[PDB]
Amino acid sequence: TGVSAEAGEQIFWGDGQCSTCHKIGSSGSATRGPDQEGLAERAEERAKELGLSSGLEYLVESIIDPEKYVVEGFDKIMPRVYDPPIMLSREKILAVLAYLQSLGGEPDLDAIMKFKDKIPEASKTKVKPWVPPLAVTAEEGEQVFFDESLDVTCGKCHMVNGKGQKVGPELTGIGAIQTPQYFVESILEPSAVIVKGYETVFVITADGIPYNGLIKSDTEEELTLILEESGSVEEVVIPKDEIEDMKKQEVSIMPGNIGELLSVRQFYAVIEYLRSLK
Ligand code: HEC
Ligand code: HEC
Ligand SMILES: [Ca+2]
Ligand SMILES: [Ca+2]
Ligand SMILES: [Ca+2]
Ligand SMILES: [Ca+2]
Ligand SMILES: [Ca+2]
Repeated sequence: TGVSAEAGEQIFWGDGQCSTCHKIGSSGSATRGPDQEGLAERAEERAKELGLSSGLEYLVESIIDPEKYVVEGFDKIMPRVYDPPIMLSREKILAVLAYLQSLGGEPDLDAIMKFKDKIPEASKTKVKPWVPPLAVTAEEGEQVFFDESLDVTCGKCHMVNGKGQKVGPELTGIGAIQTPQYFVESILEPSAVIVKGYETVFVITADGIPYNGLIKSDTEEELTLILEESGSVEEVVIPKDEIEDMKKQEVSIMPGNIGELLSVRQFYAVIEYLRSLK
């Protein structure tokens, strides 16, 4: 579809998967990444701060090297879309760049095209295929995921296609977005990345009772937290009137000992399951 901003808009809201994480003002509802309304103008500001040549160069860097600069308030969750699974072609990334420049600015197609030699070609990805050291299947991993008899049951906290229970984020479709490496890190190092909105907060009530957990809901009169302990979850409803302090923290309520609770086989099975959630 070429390299125009109109083509980039279809890709951003389509095969580029950008809108599964990024909203744009009132269009879309995703929150894993920042709202991209006015991105073009704050790209100029980032480029100034980071000593880059132009806002566009910052936009390029944000795609080709998402880890190189991490927007305040977010963790290293953005994938390299020219790598699997997304495997976004080079012409499509050039189009997306044109769309990003349109978010509060004007696309500059000549200037975008000079960056073509910096955009990796998806077909030429260097990522090695994922081959687990054991034969496992996604179906086997689905069984593990929802197995209430185990010492950890992903389904107690995650929903997939209407099955499971909501504590952490819904995992439907994450296999089309994320890498096996991200699944490994998510399972064995759960606080390395905290999905936006699923932070733990420390609450102290006026009476001096502590509650530490994630926010399920937040009304004018009630704060409902989900607490975790030894793989179990429980809700507490805290009157807003009685809250003395509330501080966000960097621990995830996802258990930190899953490497002790899953076998090697179960672990690689679950990963095959996540990869399959397209
Ligand atoms: C969820 C897994 C995401 C995907 C899919 C996309 N993005 Fe993303 N992006 C995400 C986060 C959490 C952040 C902030 C952390 C960081 O890496 O800086 C970003 C950031 C950007 C930016 C910079 C925004 C800024 O305010 O400076 C850009 C320009 C950007 N992302 C572009 C972008 C594109 C074009 C995507 C589809 C090809 C895309 N992102 C997907 C999370 C996620
Ligand atoms: C409740 C006590 C949980 C259990 C049991 C499991 N997970 Fe979890 N997970 C939970 C939360 C609150 C979050 C968000 C905060 C964070 O740690 O990032 C997550 C996150 C994930 C992710 C990242 C999702 C994303 O959108 O990027 C993954 C891939 C994930 N969790 C996988 C996973 C697996 C495979 C589990 C069973 C072995 C599992 N989780 C259990 C809370 C809880
Ligand atoms: Ca970045
Ligand atoms: Ca995590
Ligand atoms: Ca009140
Ligand atoms: Ca706890
Ligand atoms: Ca209790």
